[PDB]
Amino acid sequence: FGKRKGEGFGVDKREVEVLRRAEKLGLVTPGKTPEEQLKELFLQGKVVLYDGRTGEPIEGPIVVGQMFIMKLYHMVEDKMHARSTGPYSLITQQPLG
Amino acid sequence: SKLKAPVFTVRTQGREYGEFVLEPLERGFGVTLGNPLRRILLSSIPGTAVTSVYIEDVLHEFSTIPGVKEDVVEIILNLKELVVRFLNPSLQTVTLLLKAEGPKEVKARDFLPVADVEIMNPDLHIATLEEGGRLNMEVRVDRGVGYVPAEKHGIKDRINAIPVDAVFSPVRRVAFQVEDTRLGQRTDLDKLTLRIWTDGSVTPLEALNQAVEILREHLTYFSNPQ
Amino acid sequence: LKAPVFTVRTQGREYGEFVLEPLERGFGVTLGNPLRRILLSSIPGTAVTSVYIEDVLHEFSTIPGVKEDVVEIILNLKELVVRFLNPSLQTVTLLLKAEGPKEVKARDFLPVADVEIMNPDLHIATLEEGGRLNMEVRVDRGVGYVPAEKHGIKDRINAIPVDAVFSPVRRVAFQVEDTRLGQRTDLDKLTLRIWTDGSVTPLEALNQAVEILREHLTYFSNPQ
Amino acid sequence: QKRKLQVGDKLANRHGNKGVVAKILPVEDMPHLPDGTPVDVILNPLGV
Amino acid sequence: QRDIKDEVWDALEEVIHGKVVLLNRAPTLHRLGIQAFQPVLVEGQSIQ
Amino acid sequence: AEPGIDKLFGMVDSKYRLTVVVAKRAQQLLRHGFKNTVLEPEERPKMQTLEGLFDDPNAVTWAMKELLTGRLVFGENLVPEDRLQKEMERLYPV
Amino acid sequence: APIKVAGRETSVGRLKYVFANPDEALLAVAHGIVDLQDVVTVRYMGKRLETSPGRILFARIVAEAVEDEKVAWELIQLDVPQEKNSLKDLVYQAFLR
Ligand SMILES: [Mg+2]
Repeated sequence: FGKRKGEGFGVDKREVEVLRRAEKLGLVTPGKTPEEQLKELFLQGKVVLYDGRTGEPIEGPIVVGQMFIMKLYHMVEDKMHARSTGPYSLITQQPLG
Repeated sequence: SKLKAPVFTVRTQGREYGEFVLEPLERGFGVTLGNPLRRILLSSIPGTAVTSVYIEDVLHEFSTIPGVKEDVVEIILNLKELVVRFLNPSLQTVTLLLKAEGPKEVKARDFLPVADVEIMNPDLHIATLEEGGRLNMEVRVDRGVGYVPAEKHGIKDRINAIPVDAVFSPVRRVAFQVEDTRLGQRTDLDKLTLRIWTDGSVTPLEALNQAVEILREHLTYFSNPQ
Repeated sequence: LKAPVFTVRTQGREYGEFVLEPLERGFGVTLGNPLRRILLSSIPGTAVTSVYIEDVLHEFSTIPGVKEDVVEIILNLKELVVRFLNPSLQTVTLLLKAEGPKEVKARDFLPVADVEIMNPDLHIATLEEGGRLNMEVRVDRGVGYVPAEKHGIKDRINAIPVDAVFSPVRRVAFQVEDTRLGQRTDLDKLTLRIWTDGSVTPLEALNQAVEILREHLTYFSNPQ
Repeated sequence: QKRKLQVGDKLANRHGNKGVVAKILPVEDMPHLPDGTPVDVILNPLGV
Repeated sequence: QRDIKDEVWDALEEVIHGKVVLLNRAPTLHRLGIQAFQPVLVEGQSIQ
Repeated sequence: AEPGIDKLFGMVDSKYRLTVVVAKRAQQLLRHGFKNTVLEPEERPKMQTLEGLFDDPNAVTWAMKELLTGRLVFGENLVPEDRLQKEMERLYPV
Repeated sequence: APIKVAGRETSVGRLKYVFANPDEALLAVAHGIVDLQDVVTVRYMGKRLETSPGRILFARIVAEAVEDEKVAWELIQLDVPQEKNSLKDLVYQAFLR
């Protein structure tokens, strides 16, 4: 935020709309500057989030942060399979497995 | 009463960054203009990227070069960050050459200079070479749009060429602020500020003009019904 | 990159469906969302902004001899679709006087030059024997939606401000779907649904919206 | 083979939230911070 | 796989018109472990 | 959902009897090249190709649509089975 | 806030905002005058109702999906938030009729 205040930008219109919704939720305390309320949300780990399709904010503050996520060994390239006809078993003459 | 055409302010800093203001605008038009331009700016703006690499004595991507610290996978990963600006608008493809030896850390400057092409980030590290380490390569750089993955284009200058992932889009980041403003008669008007960051092959202002032009050209399609 | 095809299906003056496909990936919502905001906020139309009824002090009163309450009459007035034929006409006052046992429709308003009532059969109030309705309603040109407690128009005392529904557009719903031309499967298909009140036609409404946006793109000219 | 992440590959964190990648959105559709930075992963809260 | 041209994909689309396929997921505990769906061709290796 | 599926279940005493009538009808159409159909040219199910509109190849779609019209007669012991086959191959060849 | 004006129990929002038809109510929401969870007065199908714009919107979703406006109004329980059971009943009730 401090970067923004020095960079010559104030609070956004949409950040106010979300703050309106947030005080109805009891997330921020009514009667504080937008910076005071946004920091109150940021200490609950929530931020204002804009939908890239619309540009409008998400109607509420959303939890955002850095998480450690792994790519596991089960990958579709290994698992996708289909057969029209194919190999058969000796005695039963049914398709193989 | 109907609002009149707003003042358009421009605060560009270098070739990397710009701030673009439009004021005053009718309520709710801050995002009506701001959002579609951001979408077009992040996707459809033409640019440049490395599409192929031929390294001497290298048959494929998983090789490793004697004397070089970095593996070929990392080398191509570094060439994917190379930003190459075409001064001549008619030029769609080039080929940069690099020859280095000895105890040197090869950076992007060491590419042999070619006319109408400027390397916007000459400090980028490429390979660390050690006493006796050698390196001769040919990098093909192209102009294109969007993101075209290596499996898609399959560009090979010769038999042993390695196709590379292409991020064509010159736009690195786009944000836009919508702040309150008034014409002193009316309130809850919108002041729109578009922040545009680029890699330098094209300029924040140039992007914004191309984005608007795409959007304009798109609205034309509504002419002929059925 | 071919030329998108543009397709229209209309049902008179209140509804039309508009499909533009194929578009490159992402462009379905890039056009639809801005056009929708415009179609709702900026399309010029007319609305009832104020009403005076003879023996009525405030909005929540009841009228002796008239079945509808005052609110109900204002509600019906919110419906009325009035079309200004004169390009320069920015406002009008409509007068109505009637009494005795009759159900009052739209046609009963005293005709005004260059003022067309599109929906003349619209019911306004039912009057019983000895019930009396004398009223002036104020109709202005505008865009969007302004609640009454905010525009605050009073020609005289006892005039009630009415929530002003200017927009000839009643609803805009749009739906984007994936579509493919040959080998490219990630393309967009845009379907636009526009509902008007009959004063502006749905196809007309869209074209005005598209026009506004082009103009706004020109604002990227003389710098500073 | 060099394997890029694709739809149907499986991801998990260290607390046992695990799921398959069902959608890859272009950066312009991703939810983003006011300063323009888009998020990477969108996890449904119904899993918690 | 490289001998497959692009007209062949349009050829397959004509074939599957109106036909359904069966989806099954084990364990098949009641009669709805199998249901019929009309398939929509997709790029990619995953069933939607 | 199959179009007008509720009306089709209306026409039968047993849902499985519907499936048989439809299945047998689709086989009649395929063997004879659709030319015994009771449908008229604008009721024919169509399929959108890259070239353009052609006849729906799926005979099972056809059979349900035909059934909805009312022009088909279904029941047991309507006609000896072999004799039906010859009269149909006589009216609409293969 | 719940209040008693003239002995009856209404709310400030029910008095301030009174909408002629549904299309208008959602137009107010579109312009940020009211949210969908705000209790408001809306005139729908001949009745002057006290509900939220959201409950009007839900009834319309149901109404347009089955393309029967009269039957649709019957099935829904409008005065309650839709949750697992009511929606389950809606599917069953819609299935029968
Ligand atoms: Mg009011």
